[PDB]
Amino acid sequence: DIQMTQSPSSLSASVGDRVTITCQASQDIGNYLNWYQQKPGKAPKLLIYDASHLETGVPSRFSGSGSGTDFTFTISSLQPEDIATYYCQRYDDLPSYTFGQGTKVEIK
Amino acid sequence: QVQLVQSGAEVKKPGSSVKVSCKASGGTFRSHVISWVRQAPGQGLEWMGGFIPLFGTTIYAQAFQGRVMISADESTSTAYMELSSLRSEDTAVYFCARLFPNGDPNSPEDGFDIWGQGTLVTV
Amino acid sequence: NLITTTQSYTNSFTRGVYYPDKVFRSSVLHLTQDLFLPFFSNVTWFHDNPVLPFNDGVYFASTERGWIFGTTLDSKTQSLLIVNNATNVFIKVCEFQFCNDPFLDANNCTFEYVSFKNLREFVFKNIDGYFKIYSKHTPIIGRDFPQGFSALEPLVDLPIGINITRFQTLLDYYVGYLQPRTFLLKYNENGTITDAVDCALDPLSETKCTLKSFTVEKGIYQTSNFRVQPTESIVRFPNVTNLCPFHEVFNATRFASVYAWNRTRISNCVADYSVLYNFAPFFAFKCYGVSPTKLNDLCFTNVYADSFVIKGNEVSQIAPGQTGNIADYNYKLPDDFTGCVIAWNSNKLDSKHSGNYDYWYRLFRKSKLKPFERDISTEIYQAGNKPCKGKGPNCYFPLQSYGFRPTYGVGHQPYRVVVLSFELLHAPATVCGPKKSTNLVKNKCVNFNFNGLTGTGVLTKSNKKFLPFQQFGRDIVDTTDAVRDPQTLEILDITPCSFGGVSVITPGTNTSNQVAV
Amino acid sequence: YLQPRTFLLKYNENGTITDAVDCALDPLSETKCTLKSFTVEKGIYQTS
Amino acid sequence: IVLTQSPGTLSLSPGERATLSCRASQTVSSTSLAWYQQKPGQAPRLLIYGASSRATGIPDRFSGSGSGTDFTLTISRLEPEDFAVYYCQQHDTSLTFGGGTKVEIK
Amino acid sequence: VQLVQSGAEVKKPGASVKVSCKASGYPFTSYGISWVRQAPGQGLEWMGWISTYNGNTNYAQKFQGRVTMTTDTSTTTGYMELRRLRSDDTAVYYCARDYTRGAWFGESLIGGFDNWGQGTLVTVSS
Repeated sequence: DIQMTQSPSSLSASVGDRVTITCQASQDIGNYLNWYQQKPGKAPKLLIYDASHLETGVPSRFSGSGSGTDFTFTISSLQPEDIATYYCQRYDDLPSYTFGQGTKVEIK
Repeated sequence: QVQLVQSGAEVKKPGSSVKVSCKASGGTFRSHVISWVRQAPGQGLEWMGGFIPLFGTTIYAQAFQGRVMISADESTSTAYMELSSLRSEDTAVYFCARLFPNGDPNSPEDGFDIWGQGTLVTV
Repeated sequence: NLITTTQSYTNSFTRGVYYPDKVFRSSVLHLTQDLFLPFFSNVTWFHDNPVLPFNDGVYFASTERGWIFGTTLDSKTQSLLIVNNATNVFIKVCEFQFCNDPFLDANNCTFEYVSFKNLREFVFKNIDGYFKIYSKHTPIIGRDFPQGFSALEPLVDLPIGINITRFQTLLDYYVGYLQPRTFLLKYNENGTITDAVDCALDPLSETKCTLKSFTVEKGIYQTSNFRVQPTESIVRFPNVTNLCPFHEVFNATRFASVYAWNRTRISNCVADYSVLYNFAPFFAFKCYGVSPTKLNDLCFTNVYADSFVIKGNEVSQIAPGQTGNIADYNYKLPDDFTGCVIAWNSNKLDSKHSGNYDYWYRLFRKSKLKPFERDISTEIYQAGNKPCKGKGPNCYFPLQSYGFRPTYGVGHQPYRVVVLSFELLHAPATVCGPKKSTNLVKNKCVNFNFNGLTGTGVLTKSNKKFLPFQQFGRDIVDTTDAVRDPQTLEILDITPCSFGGVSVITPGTNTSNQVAV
Repeated sequence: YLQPRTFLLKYNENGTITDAVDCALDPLSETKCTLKSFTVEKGIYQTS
Repeated sequence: IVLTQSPGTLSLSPGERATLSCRASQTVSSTSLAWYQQKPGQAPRLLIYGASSRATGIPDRFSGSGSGTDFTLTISRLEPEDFAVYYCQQHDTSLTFGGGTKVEIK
Repeated sequence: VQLVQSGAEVKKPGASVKVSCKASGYPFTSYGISWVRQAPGQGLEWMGWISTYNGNTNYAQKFQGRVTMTTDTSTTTGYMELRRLRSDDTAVYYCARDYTRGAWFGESLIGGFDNWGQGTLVTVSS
C-alpha cells in the first residue's frame, strides 16, 4: 500500500482556529483520498472523498481540500461538538482501506 | 432506509475465532459487498477485511493478512468476520459498514457508508 | 536409541527369480514375461532406516524383522506391517501413527493373518491387489553366497486392494527393484527352476532366449532389430499470421451502446488465446461456456467478440441462463457457450465522481430479448394507458443513460465488459492457436522428428525443386521423402531413422561365450 | 465439363506433370494405364 | 481539444515536491489522456498512461495528478531521472501532444 | 520495440521522402503504427498512422497529399512518405504504434501511441 498516514497527525485546535488537517500519505494519492472523522460512541463517518466533495451529511465545517501529495481537510469553523478524531482511510481503487491515526480537532 | 443490523457485543479469547454477523435488514445487500470494519480499541482505526460475495473471491484485511478468513454469506441474511487465530489484539468495536464499494442505486443518501452497530471484542 | 549403519552398492547377480505361477512344468524351458530383478543389476547394500519407495517390487534379501508396507508413514493409510518373531510369522495390517522409528515394543484398520547368519530372501510384489510375498530362506554359507541360483516359491497372496508406495525394515537389507523383463526359466524334471536367462541382458543371452535353449551352436543368429530415437521438432505451418481482434476488446477505450452489442467477426487468425490467461484479476474470468482453458488450442471460426458497457447490476445478468434486469430487457445470453465472457469494473474508466450519465441502456425496453441477438433495435416500451404509441405518458425511454456513480455499489460502478461467442459448424474455422518454432529445424542428427505433417525419421536439407506451390513430396510409393519448411523455404528431404537386424555371431557356448554382433 | 476419369500422370524429376494418359480413352491408352508405363512392348496384354 | 504544459521551465531542485500543469482544455477523462516522457531529444517513452497513473518503468519519485482542464503533474521529490522531457498526451480528440514543461536545475 | 528508423535524411525542396521504420520484434500484422512530427521546438505535429494490418491511414490535413504513409509489410519497414520537403520542412518525425486508434478498424481503442520509432531526423537543409 501507500499504507495511509496523515502528517499533521495531532493538530490541536478549538472553535474556528484556522485549521489545517492533511492526510499526506507515504506517497501520492491523486484522486484516491478518503478523509475520515469518527463520531465517538458510534460508527465512523466518511465525510470527504478524493481531496474534496463532502458527503451529504457531516456539514461543511469539516471541509476537504488540497490536491498534491498532501490533501488538506481544513475546518473553516468548528463548534464544541466537532470533537472528532481525524484519521483518514484511503479508498484504493481496489479495496485496501488503510485508515489513520486521529487528528482530533478539540475544544477546551 | 437501510440499517445493516450487526450481531452484538461479546469478548472472545486467544487461539479461537471471533464470530460476528452483519445481518440483512430488509434486502439491500446484494451489491453492497459486505466488507468489515474493525475500529481498534482507542488507539486507531481498522478494516476487518470482509468477503466479496459479489460474484468472485474475497479480499482479506491488510492488517492481519493471512488468517483473516473473512467469509460473508449474504443470502443467508448474515455476514461474518470469521477471524480464526484470534489472540488479544482485537479489543475493538468491529463495525459492519457499506464500505465504499457498497452503494445501491437506491439509498444514495446513505452514500457509500451504511454503517452498523459495532461489536466489543476483548480478551 | 538410533542404532544406524552404512550403505553400499552391489551387483545383483544371477538371482532374484521366483516361480511366476503355480503351474507345474517338467524339463521345459518356459519363456515368461513377469517382473523380475534383471540380472547383474545394482542392489543397495544397506547396513539404517530409509524410506525406500516401492518401484513395483523388491528383491529384499537380508542376513540377520518386519516391514511397513504402506504408502504414507502414519495412522492414515492402512500401512501393512509384517513381523517374523518366532511366535508366528504373522502380520499387522493397521495404521499406528509413526512407530517411533522401529519396534513399538493400532487404528480401525483391517483383518489379520498368521502362519547375520543366512539369506532370508524375499521378493515382495504387489500387483492390483494381492501383495504377494514369494520367498526362500536359504541357509547360505556365510558371506560366500550373495549369488548362486535359487528360486523364490510363493508364500501367500493376501488379496489387498491397497496401494503401497514405501516400506522399510526394523531390527542384510539389500533392496533391489523389480522390472518388466522376459526370462527363460529352465525347469528340470522334478519341476524346479534350476536356471534362467535374462533375455535383454546381453547379445548371447538374447540369442539363447530366441532359440529357446541354453546352449547355442556356432553360427550367426538373427536375434532382434534395432532403432528408436526421440527429439521433438515441431516446426509449424504458420510464420507470422495475424493474431485476432483480441487485445483490442480486452483493451479498448470506448465500447458500444449496450444494446448495440459490438459483436464483430473476429479476424482471420492466430487467436492463440494465451494473452487471455496473462491478464490481471478479471473478477469475471469464469468461462461462460466450455472450460476457461482450451480456447487457445481449439479452433473455431470466429468467437464474435462483443463489446459493450454496463454497470454491475446489469453485469450480474450477463451469463448463460441468469436472466435478470438487463438480460431481461437489453442484453441476453444463450443456454451456454457465450465464448468466455470477461467482465470487469471500469470505475476509473467510465464514471467520474460527478456521477457520470453517459452510456445509454434500455430498462423497460419492452420485455426480455431472445437469447443472444444484436439489439441496435431499441424498440420502445409498451407502457399502456394509451393506444397511440403504446408508451404510457409519452416516450417511455429504452434509453437509460447508465446513470451511475463511483460511490455506489459495483452493482452500479461503471462496467466495461468483453463478450465472446464462437462459431464452429460451417466451412472450416478461421481462428485457432497452433504452436510454432520448436527449433532450428534440426538438419542431420535423426532428430527432426516431425514437420507440419507428422513424420518420424532422420529429417535434414535436400536439393529438390518443389514447384513453388508444392510442399511435400512422395516417392514412387506414397511415402513422403521431402518436405518444405513452413516458416521458411527449406526443401528438406526426409529419410527414415535407421534399422536392421542385430545378428549375433557365436562360436557356440561349448567353445566360449564371446559373441560378435 | 469435368468427369470422373482415371489418368496416369507422368511427373518428371523436377516435379512437373509432363504427360498424361486417359485410361478409358481407347485400348492402347488403357494398356499403358495397366502397365503403369508410357511405352508398351509388343505382346498381348489383358487390360480389363 | 488542446493541452498546455504550463511550467515550461519548472525549476525545482531534486528532492522537492513540485507541480507541473499540463492543463487541458476540456473535461477529458484520463481514460484517454496520458503522459509520454522523452529524453531531451529522443523518442517519447510511455510515461503516464491514465495521465496520473504509474506503470512499471516509472519510479515513485515521479508524481502527478489532474482532471478537467487544469492537469497539474504535482511531481514529488525530483531526480535527473525526472529531468527528461515529459509530453502529456490526449488520446481523446485527435491527439495533440504537449511541447513544454520540463523540470530544470540550478 | 526498436522500430529502426532512418537518420539525417537528406531530401530537397521539391523531393519526396521514404522514411524508414523497421517494424521491430513484434508481430507487425497485429498493430498500427502512428507517427508524430517533432518540428524543432514545436512539440510533435500529429503526422498520422498506418494500420500495419490493412493500412488504414489517418493522415494530417497539413500534409494531406504530402504525407502518404506506406510500409514494406514484407521487410516490415514503415515508410511514412512526405512530398513537399524544404528547409522549412526539414523537421524530424517519429514512429509510434497507434494503440489510441487500435488498428484493424481505424477506431479509437485503449492505450496510447505505443512503442516508438528511433527517429527520422530529416535534414532537408538548404
